Amino acid sequence: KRAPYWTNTEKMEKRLHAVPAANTVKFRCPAGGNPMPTMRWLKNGKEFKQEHRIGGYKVRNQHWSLIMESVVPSDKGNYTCVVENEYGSINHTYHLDVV
Repeated sequence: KRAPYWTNTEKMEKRLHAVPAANTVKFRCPAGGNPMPTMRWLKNGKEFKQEHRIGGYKVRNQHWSLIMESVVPSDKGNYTCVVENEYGSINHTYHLDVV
C-alpha cells in the first residue's frame, strides 16, 4: 500500500541537542507505512550496537524511539534512524553534544 513517511515532523525538527552528562537522551522518528516499516539506528553512519556504549540503549518500536541513559562525553556524535519497508527507505539525523 505505501512507502514509509514521517507522522510527526514537529518532534524531529530540533536536530542539535546539547545535554549535560548523566542525563537521559531520547531521539524519535515517528513513522507510518504499509507494511509497517522497520526501524534501525546508526551512530555516525554505522550500525549502532548495544556493546558500543557501556549502558547499552533501549528501543521502543511503538514510539519509534531510541533512549540512552546517563550520557557521557563519549556519546557525542550523529544519530540516524532509518525507516524502511518494501516500497522505500527514509532517514533523519540528530546530533548529540554532551557537556
